[PDB]
Amino acid sequence: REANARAAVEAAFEQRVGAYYNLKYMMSGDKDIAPVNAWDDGRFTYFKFSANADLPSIYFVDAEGNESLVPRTTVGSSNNIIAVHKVNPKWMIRLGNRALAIFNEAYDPNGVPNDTGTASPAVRRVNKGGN
Amino acid sequence: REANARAAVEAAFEQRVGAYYNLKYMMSGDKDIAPVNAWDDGRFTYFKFSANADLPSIYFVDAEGNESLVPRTTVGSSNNIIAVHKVNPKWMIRLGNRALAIFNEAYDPNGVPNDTGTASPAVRRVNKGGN
Amino acid sequence: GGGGGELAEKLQPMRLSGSSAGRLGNRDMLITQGTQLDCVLETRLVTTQPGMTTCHLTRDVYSTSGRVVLLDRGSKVVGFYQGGLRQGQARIFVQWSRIETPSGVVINLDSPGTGPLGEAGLGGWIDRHFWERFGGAIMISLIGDLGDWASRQGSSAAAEALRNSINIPPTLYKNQGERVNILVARDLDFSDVYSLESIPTK
Amino acid sequence: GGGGGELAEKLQPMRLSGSSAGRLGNRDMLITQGTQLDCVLETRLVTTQPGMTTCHLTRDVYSTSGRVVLL
Amino acid sequence: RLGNRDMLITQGTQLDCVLETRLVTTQPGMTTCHLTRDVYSTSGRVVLLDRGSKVVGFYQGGLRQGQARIFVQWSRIETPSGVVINLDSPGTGPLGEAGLGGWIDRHFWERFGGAIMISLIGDLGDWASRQGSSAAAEALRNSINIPPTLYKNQGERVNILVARDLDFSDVYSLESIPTK
Amino acid sequence: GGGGGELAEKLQPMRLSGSSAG
Amino acid sequence: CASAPKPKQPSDFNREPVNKTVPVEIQR
Amino acid sequence: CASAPKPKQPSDFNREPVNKTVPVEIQR
Repeated sequence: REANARAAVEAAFEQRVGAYYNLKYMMSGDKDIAPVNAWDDGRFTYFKFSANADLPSIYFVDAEGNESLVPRTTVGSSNNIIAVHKVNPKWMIRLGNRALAIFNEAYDPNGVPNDTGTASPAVRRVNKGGN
Repeated sequence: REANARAAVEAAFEQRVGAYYNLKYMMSGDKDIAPVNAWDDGRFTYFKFSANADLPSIYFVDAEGNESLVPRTTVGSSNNIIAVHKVNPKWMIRLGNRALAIFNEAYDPNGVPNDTGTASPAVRRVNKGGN
Repeated sequence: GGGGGELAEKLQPMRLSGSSAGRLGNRDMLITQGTQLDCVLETRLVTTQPGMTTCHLTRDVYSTSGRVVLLDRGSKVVGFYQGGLRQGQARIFVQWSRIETPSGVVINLDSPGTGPLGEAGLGGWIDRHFWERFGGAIMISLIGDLGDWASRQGSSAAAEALRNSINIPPTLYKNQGERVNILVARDLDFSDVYSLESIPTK
Repeated sequence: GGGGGELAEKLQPMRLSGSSAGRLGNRDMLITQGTQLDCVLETRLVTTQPGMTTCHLTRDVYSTSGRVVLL
Repeated sequence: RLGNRDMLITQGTQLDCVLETRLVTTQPGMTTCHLTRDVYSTSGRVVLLDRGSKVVGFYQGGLRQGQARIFVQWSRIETPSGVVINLDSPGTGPLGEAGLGGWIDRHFWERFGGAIMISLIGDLGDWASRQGSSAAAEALRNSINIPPTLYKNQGERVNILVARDLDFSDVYSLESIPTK
Repeated sequence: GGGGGELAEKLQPMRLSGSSAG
Repeated sequence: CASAPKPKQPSDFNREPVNKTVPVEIQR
Repeated sequence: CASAPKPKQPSDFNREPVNKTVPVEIQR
């Protein structure tokens, strides 16, 4: 039964239905460390890099221009996509002494609420501990 | 059965089919430490040296001109080929106080993705540990 | 006889035991000592307080045979530093402790962190605190001289200040996003977490 | 012989034990070392006296798999 | 008498390798070099260490005043075919002189600038006070003892002088080739 | 061997025990 | 009188779209 | 006032192809 539940959870995670994609991204700076694609699904932002490119470090830029760390996960079949756990108007990409700025030109302040506790709208996170 | 699997893996590694080769390489500098041949297969870069030549040290050159270490493996029947695990537009070769620059004149930023986890497109790396 | 003490003790032999060559077990599931792991520094590093660093691998790391990707790119490495710098030092010792693969593989490499070209320790811009070390003495001396001049125009504290603040260790600043290497100090074995299988042709 | 004291003690080997790779158990219920938690400082901090600080997370913290909000 | 001189590398053999890492002796660390040439047996008939073999070593302790060479111990060599032997041998220069040496930073300013600056400001203040019509020793005593730092560039040639007998009897064997 | 005293003591691991949520 | 240098600020002149083509992960 | 010397930079004048002949490892 628990294997059935786990299979249902994996299927719900994979199905990925009802997702809107934002592709309005600009970049300025050192184009040699640039991604080949950037987009977001309303919850996470994805930067895709080519096979021959080094994976850089990506930073969160606030309104005043200060950089801060943001958590990332590496996804994709060949680990070529960096997924950051935030949607932000401006991003900073650094590798060594080269910098590149990424601008979200269709930034939605509202976003979509996370009512389920998971990255998918098809899985609840439920309180097992009770107590 | 496991001997059969190992034989299949070795055969798949050796078969080396569907590979494109880039031979557009230039060099400038101290030609006495130069390789006799340089090429890449889209994943690794190979420098071949003659029998009477000392094997030099090979360095990775970035856009700003800074050198950095790159892993290498020595291949070939007589250990005459240095294979570096990266494809890069510019390389630096140093032996003692002699330097030679190698230029990839057909650099492909995209490359070919590594979807299998191995150096060959005919072998998967699969997660044994489970957990 | 036991005489000739000095000459007899300079003639004591040094006998070093020989070594026998062995062979590595599986070179497809192995990363050996002296392998260079190229990673990009995530955190900004300031050596005032002991702390933990973090970097991500920029490239895939292959096996010693060069055929299997053992550490994927984007793997997260966690390390730490401590102890600060001493006068005349411009590099801090960083130990990288653990690496996490994006697919969930964890191995405890306790290895030294280096620069982009393998020089030991991380180095950046050094703040030597010149003013905090000499300003008290300079100010005390200048006010003493000014007071002496004013007293003359009617017609040691500096050593104490310097003795207390002369020994302030320097501080290292390293920017975020800088390239670093991890030089593997021990053999890493991946036999328990990976296996290879041939792909059916076409 | 036990001579050559200085040279023989600079030639003492340093043998470091190897390591074996393991695997994380459940990456949906896990936050691993080196994860960055971004929080906003509530209290004003003055280091005259030892004291306690307090901050609030500004963002959701996901699992290492990046699929479950754990904090 | 030596046992098998075809599977043997004896003490005093010179291994010529090229330095991979750049060496800076501020912190203790590990070095790495690759053999530039094949290493034969004492009989001179079998290649025991192939070229491109990777050697791993380490240094520690830093330099003292007046020293221009650091002691490096090479610990292990890995053959491209997978042979591993623990040679714990001293690293030398290209001509066998003990230790690795490069460019030396003696930190002249960090050692004497405090004293020079203190003395000059003292003299300037005295001059200004006169024109109306020891701290230097304390500064020098604290910063005089700063050990020098050695810098060695990457790609430099070095030797490993084998300090013990290396036996390869367990990993290699010889066979005659059928003629034609 | 027990040599390399300074480098071997700077390479001693720091292993911090994990925590479980209650 | 001396402060830690800042990391390089990218130039804001050559501003161009990141996506020349639609990613295939979007299934388009 | 003194800094560590850099390694020699190769001259960029005598730029010539590395491959005079096709390698045999390429089977050509």
